[PDB]
Amino acid sequence: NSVRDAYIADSHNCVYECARNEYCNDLCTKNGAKSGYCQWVGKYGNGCWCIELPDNVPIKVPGKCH
Repeated sequence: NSVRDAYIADSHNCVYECARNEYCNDLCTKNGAKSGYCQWVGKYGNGCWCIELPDNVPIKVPGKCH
């Protein structure tokens, strides 16, 4: 569909590292997501994970952070 749970990414395919869960909830929600938190372990390791992020915003996809 038009929303998905995933690591939000910038225009360079790079995840957003995090030190706080609140940093991620803010980043995710200002970008349209329902909520978000900091993942200190996961598919791409440390980074913000968002819940229901709209598909006009990038998510980390296979490949390098360039």
